[PDB]
Amino acid sequence: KDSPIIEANGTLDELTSFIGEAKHYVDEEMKGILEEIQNDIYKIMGEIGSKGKIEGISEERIAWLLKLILRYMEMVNFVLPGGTLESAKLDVCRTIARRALRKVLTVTREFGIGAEAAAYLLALSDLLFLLARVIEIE
Amino acid sequence: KDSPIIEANGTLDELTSFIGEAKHYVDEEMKGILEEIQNDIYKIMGEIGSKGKIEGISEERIAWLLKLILRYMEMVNLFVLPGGTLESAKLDVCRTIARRALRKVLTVTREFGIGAEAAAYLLALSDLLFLLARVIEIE
Amino acid sequence: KDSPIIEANGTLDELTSFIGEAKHYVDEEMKGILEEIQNDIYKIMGEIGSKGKIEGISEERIAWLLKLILRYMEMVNLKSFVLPGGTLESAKLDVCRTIARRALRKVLTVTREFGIGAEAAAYLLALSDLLFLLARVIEIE
Amino acid sequence: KDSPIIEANGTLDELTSFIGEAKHYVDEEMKGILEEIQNDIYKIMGEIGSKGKIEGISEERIAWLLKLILRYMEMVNLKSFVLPGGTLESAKLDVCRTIARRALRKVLTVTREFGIGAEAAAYLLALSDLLFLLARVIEIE
Amino acid sequence: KDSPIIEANGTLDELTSFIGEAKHYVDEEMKGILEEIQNDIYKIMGEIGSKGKIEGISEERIAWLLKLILRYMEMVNFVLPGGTLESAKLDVCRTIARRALRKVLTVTREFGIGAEAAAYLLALSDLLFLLARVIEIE
Amino acid sequence: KDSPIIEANGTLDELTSFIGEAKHYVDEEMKGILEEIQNDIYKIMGEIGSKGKIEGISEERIAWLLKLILRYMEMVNLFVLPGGTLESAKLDVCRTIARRALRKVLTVTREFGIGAEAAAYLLALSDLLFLLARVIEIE
Amino acid sequence: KDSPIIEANGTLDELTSFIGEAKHYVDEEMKGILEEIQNDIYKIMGEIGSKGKIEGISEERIAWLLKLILRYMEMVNLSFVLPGGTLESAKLDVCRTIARRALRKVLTVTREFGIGAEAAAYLLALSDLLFLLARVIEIE
Amino acid sequence: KDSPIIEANGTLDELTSFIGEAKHYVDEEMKGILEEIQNDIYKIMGEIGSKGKIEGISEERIAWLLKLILRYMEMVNLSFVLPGGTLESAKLDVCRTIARRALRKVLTVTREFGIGAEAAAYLLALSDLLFLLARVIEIE
Amino acid sequence: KDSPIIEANGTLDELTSFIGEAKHYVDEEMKGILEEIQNDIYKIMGEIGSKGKIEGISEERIAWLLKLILRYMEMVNLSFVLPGGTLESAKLDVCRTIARRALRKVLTVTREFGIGAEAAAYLLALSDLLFLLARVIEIE
Amino acid sequence: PHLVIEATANLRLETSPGELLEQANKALFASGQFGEADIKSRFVTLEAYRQGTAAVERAYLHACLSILDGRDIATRTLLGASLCAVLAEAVAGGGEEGVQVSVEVREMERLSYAKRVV
Amino acid sequence: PHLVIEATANLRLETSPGELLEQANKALFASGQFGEADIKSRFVTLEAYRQGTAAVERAYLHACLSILDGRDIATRTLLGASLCAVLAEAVAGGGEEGVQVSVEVREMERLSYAKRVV
Amino acid sequence: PHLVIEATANLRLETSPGELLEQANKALFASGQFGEADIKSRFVTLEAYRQGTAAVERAYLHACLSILDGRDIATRTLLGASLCAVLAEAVAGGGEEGVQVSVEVREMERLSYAKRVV
Amino acid sequence: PHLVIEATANLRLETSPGELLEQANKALFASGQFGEADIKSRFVTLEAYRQGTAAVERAYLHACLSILDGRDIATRTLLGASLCAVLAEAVAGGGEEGVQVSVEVREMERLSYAKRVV
Amino acid sequence: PHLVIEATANLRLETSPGELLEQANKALFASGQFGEADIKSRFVTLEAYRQGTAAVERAYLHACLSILDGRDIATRTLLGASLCAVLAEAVAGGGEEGVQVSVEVREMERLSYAKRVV
Amino acid sequence: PHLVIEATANLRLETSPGELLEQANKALFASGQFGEADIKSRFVTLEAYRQGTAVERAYLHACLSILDGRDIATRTLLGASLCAVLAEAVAGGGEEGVQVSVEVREMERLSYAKRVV
Repeated sequence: KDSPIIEANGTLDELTSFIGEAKHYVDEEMKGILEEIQNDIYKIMGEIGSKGKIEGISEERIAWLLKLILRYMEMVNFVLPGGTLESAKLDVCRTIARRALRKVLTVTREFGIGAEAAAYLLALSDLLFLLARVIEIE
Repeated sequence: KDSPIIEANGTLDELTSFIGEAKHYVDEEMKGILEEIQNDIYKIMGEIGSKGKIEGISEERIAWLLKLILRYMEMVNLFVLPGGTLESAKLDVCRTIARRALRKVLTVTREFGIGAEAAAYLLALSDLLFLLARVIEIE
Repeated sequence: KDSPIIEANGTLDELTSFIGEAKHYVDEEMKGILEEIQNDIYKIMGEIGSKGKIEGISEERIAWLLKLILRYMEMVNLKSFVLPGGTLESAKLDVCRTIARRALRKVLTVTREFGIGAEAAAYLLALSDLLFLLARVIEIE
Repeated sequence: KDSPIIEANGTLDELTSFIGEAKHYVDEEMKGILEEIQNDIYKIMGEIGSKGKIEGISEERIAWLLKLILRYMEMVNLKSFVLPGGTLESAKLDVCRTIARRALRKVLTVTREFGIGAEAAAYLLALSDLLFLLARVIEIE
Repeated sequence: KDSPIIEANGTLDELTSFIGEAKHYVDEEMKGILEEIQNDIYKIMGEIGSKGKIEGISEERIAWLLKLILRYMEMVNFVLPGGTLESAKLDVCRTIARRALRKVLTVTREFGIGAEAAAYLLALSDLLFLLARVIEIE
Repeated sequence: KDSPIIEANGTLDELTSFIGEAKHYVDEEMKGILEEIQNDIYKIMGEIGSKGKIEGISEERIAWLLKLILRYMEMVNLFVLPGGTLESAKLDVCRTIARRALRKVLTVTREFGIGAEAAAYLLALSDLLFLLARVIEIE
Repeated sequence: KDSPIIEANGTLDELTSFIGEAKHYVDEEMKGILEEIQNDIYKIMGEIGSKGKIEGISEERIAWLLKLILRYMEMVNLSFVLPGGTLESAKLDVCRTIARRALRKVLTVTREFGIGAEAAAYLLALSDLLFLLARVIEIE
Repeated sequence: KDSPIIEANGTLDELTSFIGEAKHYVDEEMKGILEEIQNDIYKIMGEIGSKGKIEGISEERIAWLLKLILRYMEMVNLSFVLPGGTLESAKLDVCRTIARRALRKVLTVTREFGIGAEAAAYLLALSDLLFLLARVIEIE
Repeated sequence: KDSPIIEANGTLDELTSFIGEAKHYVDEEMKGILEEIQNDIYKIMGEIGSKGKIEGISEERIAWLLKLILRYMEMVNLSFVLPGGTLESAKLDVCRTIARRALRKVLTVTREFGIGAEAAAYLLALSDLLFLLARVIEIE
Repeated sequence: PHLVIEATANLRLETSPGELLEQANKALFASGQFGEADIKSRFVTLEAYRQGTAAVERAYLHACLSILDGRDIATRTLLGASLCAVLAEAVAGGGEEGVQVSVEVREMERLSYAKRVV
Repeated sequence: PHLVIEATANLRLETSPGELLEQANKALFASGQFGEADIKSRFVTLEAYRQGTAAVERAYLHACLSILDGRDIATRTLLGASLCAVLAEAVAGGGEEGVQVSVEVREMERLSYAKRVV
Repeated sequence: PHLVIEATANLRLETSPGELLEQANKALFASGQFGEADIKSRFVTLEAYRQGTAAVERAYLHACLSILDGRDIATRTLLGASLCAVLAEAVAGGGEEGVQVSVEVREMERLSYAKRVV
Repeated sequence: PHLVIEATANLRLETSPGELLEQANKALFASGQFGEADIKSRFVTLEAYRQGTAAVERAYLHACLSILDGRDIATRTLLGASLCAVLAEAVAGGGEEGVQVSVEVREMERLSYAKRVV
Repeated sequence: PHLVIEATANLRLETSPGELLEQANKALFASGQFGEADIKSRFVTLEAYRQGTAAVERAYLHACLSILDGRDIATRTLLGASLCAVLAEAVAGGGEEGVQVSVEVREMERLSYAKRVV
Repeated sequence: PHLVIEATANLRLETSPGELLEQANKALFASGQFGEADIKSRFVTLEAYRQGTAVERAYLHACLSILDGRDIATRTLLGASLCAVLAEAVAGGGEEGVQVSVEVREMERLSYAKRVV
């Protein structure tokens, strides 16, 4: 396939692997949230690898992300990354999500596809930041 | 001292460091396998950094990887999310970084005509890491 | 707004996150060293993101890194190349070292295209050397 | 949205229109053959305009064209090059054949740039051969 | 003159010649409409060849085309081109109008002139389609 | 097998086919003239397709075209809309396609340095086709 | 009148002139072989200058070169030697190097125009034969 | 110090060296002619190396070459012949081919810098004269 | 298998062949010098053809060339002369020009691949020594 | 597509704004570029307005058509011309001189455009 | 940024336009791309409106978000999606069928943008 | 060109909207970029509006100038600055703090722009 | 051109390999891309053959057409389709399931190709 | 994919040719690049064969794997290495020296490739 | 390199297939491009064959497979050598002349696997 497509799929796969690694340090609610995020990232990878031939995520996934972002923003009032080990894992996941966002943005500029995927990745990075801060507070 | 050479060597160093991190969560057999893999990756790093002047891995390393792949495929029922357990999650991360190193070495091969055996080794290593993660999940 | 700037900032964020993850496996002195390193990396990211409009790290930070490097070379005696990760704590620092090398490459691209961040690149190189030394020190201990 | 795609679809529409114009000068068998050809060309236009996301013609269409080509080659015996348009009906088919060659060139450009339409180009080549044979058959009859 | 200008003028000449050929198979009102269209094309040809120095068609020509289009859509409710020979002639004219539209669009992109000419050619292709369908229905 | 060569040959084939289609609406003299024109286009197509290796038309063909052109200007009062009659409309279509073929042959001449006489023949042919259409309209 | 065509023709003319110079130091059979080679090079020159319009050498010329090469390999047994053991073999060594230069020029022409593959094969076989002839002269 | 300038000067030096080698196989008149040719080539080399700053050859040198060419054409009647009918004529054939190579280099210099048209004309006339001299030696 | 590498090796082979041709006109001392030069050129050819994988000449070869250059400069007193005062010196003049051509090719290789600086220095010193040897033969 | 029609309070129309919007929607749908239910038109009356600097009573009618990107300048120009013809035909008069009628066709970014059906 | 929300007169909202604008402003501020006081939102009710050509009662809700240029398509798409989700949540119903909700994100030229505080 | 001035209901102006539009039109004509009768200005009052998320009463004044393409960034910036100066001088007060006044100069596509005089 | 047809031993053909090669040669000559005597075809039966890893008995028919370079993808695809149709129409059966028929069209380098008649 | 294995008549194999083909098919399927039923393998014994010019009788084993294009050099090299390892493991001996085992991986053009199932 | 010689059953050769393979291997080794033991040649007789659509014919075809990295001059010379060697070995066959052809194709060097047991 195309070099940007392969790079974006590889980076999204790496993000999924890191999220799967980090989901073993959180509680049940956050573990379920991270598993749903992993399923969404698989859907995004499918639609990116198919070059848009296969439909990707729907808008209600981004709506769900934004609802979680608001719910965790009302619980969060400058710190170094990794106040605890669990929050450090999510900080690493957030940085890798931003890297995947950069790759998907390159794909979007090249081929005109994946704008919703890029929006999902941006909201996911915001949610990961919020979750790390929530664990630090708790 | 070319940019693709530096990038590929750095990514292979990343892969070696991540494999060294992950080898502390596996049993003795897998730990020995991962140490052998680390030695092979160092050999690949040397031959890439020397721009092909230093000989790299031999074909019996790829044969050893393929034998391990067949052995572990004999016991793997081959869709799950990555990281069913933490130990398999570490190997999934190593697998994705192996794919990244494979991409970098493929760029080096396309531009300089060297490292086809290294790229084949990295592909087989990614397959083996996937199989090992699934084996740990099953066990 | 430039792609090299975004890549360098993202990779430096990755380095900071990995250092923050690894600082929970070391003792108090090394943890303080790593927190100071994280603060320096934040200062470097401010520099890079401003594209030179905001001042970055000072030379006494690189001097501090060099002092640590010599102090730990006084304790490290290696006879041959060793596989990374003889212990889990040293493996974490080896991962941090490799990501520091990646961030150094990104900052070198930024410097080569914009003429800024030479001191940041020197800091990243010294940080890679210090991370290698710290991993070997943990392995020895 | 691409210039070669628009050009190829326009030329295929032109070929379909010319075939529809020429089908009013032939007998019932040839008129049915030309209507089937028009349907196949519309299927090709859909495939090209979708840029491969919509399936196009099947292999049995090309097989049908080849069978017709063999059947009409069994009835055509030429000894030298002849002027196009010995009769008005054969002149229509000669014009259709030349426009089929133009559409083949456009589809070949599309195939070279996007990797799609090899079967469409094969169909257009076989269609050019069949149109030549049909014109010669009309001249003979 | 430049090569895109020469190509656009040649294709417009082809369209005019084909319309003149097809106007001998239609009735009196459509023949008069096609003669008016031929005069409009000649104004378009002049303004294209002059590279914008000579004024072209006015907006009331496009208004007249749109009035005809609405009138004939009032009479038209997938078919292969050329249900009859008369409609096949107009289908050929429509395809050549599409080709002329492509050439004029290239001219407009490269030199900033001929937007009204391109709009006229688009409306002309629509009207030719409608006229072919009307002839088929009648 | 170059793109401009293939395109020019295709357009010349189109012109020949349209001339052969239009020759069935004219009288005997014009039909014979159009047949000789088709033969000249065959020679032009061979010359262009062979990259100039095969000899094309001679200068007496262009002289014959010019003699016809003057003969028909002697009886033409020389703007009007194309297609005053169906027969003249056919020749107007042939004239426009001859101009298109002239453009393609001019391109071929610009890259390859061949076909100047063919381009001159096509220009004279377009002038003659215009004159013949006007003659049909007058008659 | 392309630059690579002119360069290849000039280098082939150089090779012909050097072969004509060197043919005055060899015996009768080698002199006749060299005159035949000069005629073949002239045919190659015509073919290249015409850009393929005029036919060049035939395959039986390359077959003749290969037969000579086999015949002289039957008489040559080498280890490494320096060029020019004698003056006569030095002339043929110079001819061999200029044949390699002409081969490079004809290869450029072939890569840019699709013509002269058989001419390049002839030049390669000619360089091999010149090497063999120089070694034969040294041995004798 | 441009690459085409250095190439042209090197090729002209090579031509001078080959002419100096070949002048030891001809008689006194041709030897004097070749020495004058060498001096003219040195003037051309100075002019090209200075990149037009130093004046080169005059038009009376080309006139002298043309007079020699006419004189020797009065004595030459040819059909096609292979280069090097005699060793002395083969030397001049080699000189002629190297003169044409130098002409190509000087033509490249002229196309890229606008200098050396008279030098290129001199080299063309020199190649014609060398051909004529080789044929004259062959006839004699 | 790069174009500049092939061109440089071909030109070095040309230089070796011409040196081997010219070594049959000099005395025993110069003949031994030229044979050593040919061996050094073969080492240079191996180094260039390997693209630096195989080591080439050492610095003591260039030192030996410079010592010879100084020795022969102690015996040479020049004004301007034309190449080829004698046939023996004309051979060395041709060798010097071909050495400069090989130097140009090796310089192109060095600019494009970063290898062969010592080879280029050796070729420059070799051209100087060939000039000196030609003048020495003319004086003697 | 979105169509906003701006009219001054002193402008007199042959038909009411409802019929004007019906005519505009029919003209837009006749182009074939839009779905029937996707054409959303709206009419706005301007109560505070001045045209130019002279002390002359004037009326003007402006419409902005917003469409998604990806259409050619020929299509955009034809849409503008059709809308302008409909609007000019709908104008009865207003002010002390002629009424200026203008139509804008502007493209919305299709990539960031959000759409839901409730 | 500037937010303009357009609703037909027959559209029924779960909350009044004030609460709708509060929710929209909170959603915009949650993105982190804007200052708190720079978010300016406004609600407009349309009295003369037509959707499509069919004789079916219809309602629609359209919002246009104007932001200064320099933000990526990911940010623009996320802003549009957030606004569309808020608006769809705010819609109670209207017309005889489903209500179409659409959001435009358009970029204003930052270089020529004038801003002053009195 | 087209100028739309949007003001919140709580905003107090030194002069009435008519004089505000007169001053804006004079400022636009003073640039020399437009014909006198081509300058069409309109004033809109907003009744449903929110600024930010804080519970503080605010007022804002926004204007959008739409011009055809082909003018440089210097001309666009000067037009925006002139409009912003006029609007700021026109503001008397409103809300509990300072009034934010902003002007956007957006650029119309001239090639597809339709214009007619009835 | 060179045509090699490879068939497994368990494959049953409607006609013998001689008539199969006659049909293939006629199909190749019907394209007009080759001289009559230049078409060289050959049929090979495979005695040792595996298809896949399952235990089900299978048969397959493969052909490789080798032509000189310089022909377009349209010609190559048409030749492949002609050969595939001719081969599929000649298969009576074989194995316990359907027979897979495949045709490759590969280009031979024209410059290095040597040919002569003895 | 198509696999052709060529062995000299004097070559001795540890297992039967059918077992070798089954092992090769398993090795190819283990790569994951091919469907199970699409892997077609065949074994050919050579009766007339020469290796080199020396008067020493030898043995060799060559395999050619033909796959459709679109796969990277890493995949091609891994497939070749897998096949070579399997073949070398299958070799028992032959001749008076070592047996040379070689594997080619060549690409078939996908656009002109024809495939039917009967 | 790999050399496959395909001959029809009705073709008559001056020498045996083994001697033809010997001559072909000698011709290939004389080029200096290959190692001695790397030249592997094989002769195949065709029992089911057709040439053209008309007459008994015989043809002799050879395919030389070499690793990539050699120039068109070397490839053409190898093809010409093989064609000459094959032509000298043809005695006759059929009722017309025997067409002898040699095709030289390049194998990809990077993906080529080679082992010695």
